[PDB]
Parts: sequence; C-alpha cells; structure tokens
Amino acid sequence: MEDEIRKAAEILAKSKHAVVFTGAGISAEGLWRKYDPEEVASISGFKRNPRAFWEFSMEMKDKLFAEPNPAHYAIAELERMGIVKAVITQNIDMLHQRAGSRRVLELHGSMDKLDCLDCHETYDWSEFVEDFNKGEIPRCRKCGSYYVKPRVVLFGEPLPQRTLFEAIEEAKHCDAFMVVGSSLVVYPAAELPYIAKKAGAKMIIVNAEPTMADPIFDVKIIGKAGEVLPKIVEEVKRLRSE
Amino acid sequence: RHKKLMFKT
Ligand SMILES: [Zn+2]
Repeated sequence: MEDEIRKAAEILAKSKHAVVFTGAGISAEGLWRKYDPEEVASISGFKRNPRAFWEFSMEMKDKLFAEPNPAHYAIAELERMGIVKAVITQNIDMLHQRAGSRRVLELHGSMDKLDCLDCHETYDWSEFVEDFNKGEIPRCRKCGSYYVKPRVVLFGEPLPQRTLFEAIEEAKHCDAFMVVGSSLVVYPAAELPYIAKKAGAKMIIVNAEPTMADPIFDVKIIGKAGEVLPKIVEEVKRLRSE
Repeated sequence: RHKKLMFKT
C-alpha cells in the first residue's frame, strides 16, 4: 500500500473538491450472528418486535459507545486543510462530527433523536442512554409504548430525501471521491461512488476487503482505515509544504 | 421512495 497510499495522497493533494464516503468498516471490528440486522433492524421487524431491535443495539453497545479513531481525525484534518469538502456516511454514531468534521451528510440518520411511534412523543438520545446502559429497554415515558424508534434508517425504510439530494450533488460535483470502510453492499448508498465515477471524479477506496465495485477505482487499498488514513494525510501534508 | 436494502453480488 506504500505506492497506493502515495498515489492516493497525490490525487487528494491536487483535487479541488474531494468527498469522503464511509461505512461500518471505518472502525476495525455460533458462526452466524444471533441478531440478524436485516431482520431485527428492519422496519417490519421493529413494528412487530421493537424489543428485539433494542436487545440487538445493546449487544452492539461497544460500537454504539465507540469514540473517534484515527481515521475520523484524519478525515477531519483533510477538511480543515480544505481538501475534503464533504463526508457522506452510512454511519449513525456521529463520530465524524465528534472528531471535528463539519459537513457530514448522514444518509441513514443518527441515534441523536427518537420518536414514540404510538403517541408521537419525540426524545433526545440523552434521555434513554442511561437506561440503555444498564440493560433497560427504552420505553415511552408518556404512553408506555415499546415502539420508541430512533431516527435512523432501518432496512426497508426510505432514506431522508434532504440528505440524499445533497449527497448526490456532492458526488455529481466532486473531483475526487474516496470510499473508506464500506463494503458497498448497502443501497442506495452504494450507488454514490458510481455517480461520482460517472462524473469523472478520481476514485479511491480503502477497505479491509475487496468489493464488487473495485474495478472502477483508480487507486485501491486493502487495510484498516484507522491505520491507512493517517498515513495518507501525512503524505498529503508533505505535498502542501514548502 | 428509496428504501434501504442490502445486496451482495
Ligand atoms: Zn408514546
């Protein structure tokens, strides 16, 4: 990746409007999973078994309570340098903002806000996180319903149109598009790199494993984001020195 | 109208 990292840094260095696209892989992490996200984290599943969704979240607490890693800081640095103008993410933990990124387009929402499906009461995550931490499943303090849904896009749910539009435009007008930690198997998000490819942007991908979209990237890197990204950023700094 | 789905080739 020595050569690739250098090449990736060279593209970003010259770009005028780079966009980053991140997935679950940005964070390094029986055989089959006890909780199948396509079921417990699907809208049909939630409208039928809300508690299953929360039990699943609790099992993923370490990831939900994870803090920014070097990849998030590297990405925030690239924006600060004016090289990265937008970060499109499928993630819902707000780690990009928590790391310093400003223009973050959350394709799938975030845990920040929640609504009771039955009485429509809205809540802030801060109102349930302490219960959630001790294994208590959030329940509406108004009507007692277990249908307390966070404003995150579940499988089978339409993505927020406002965010989707801006993400599409960023892809349509960027001159460099870098995928970080995304296996690109979640749609419609997975279509954004292709829109950028169609736009003529230079393509870069950093992922632990190869993807079916790999063929369209100008530079491909296999590895952990948290280890790869800072390396790139450091090579970008040198390209912007005296 | 774009619903979230997962698909692997
Ligand atoms: Zn309620």
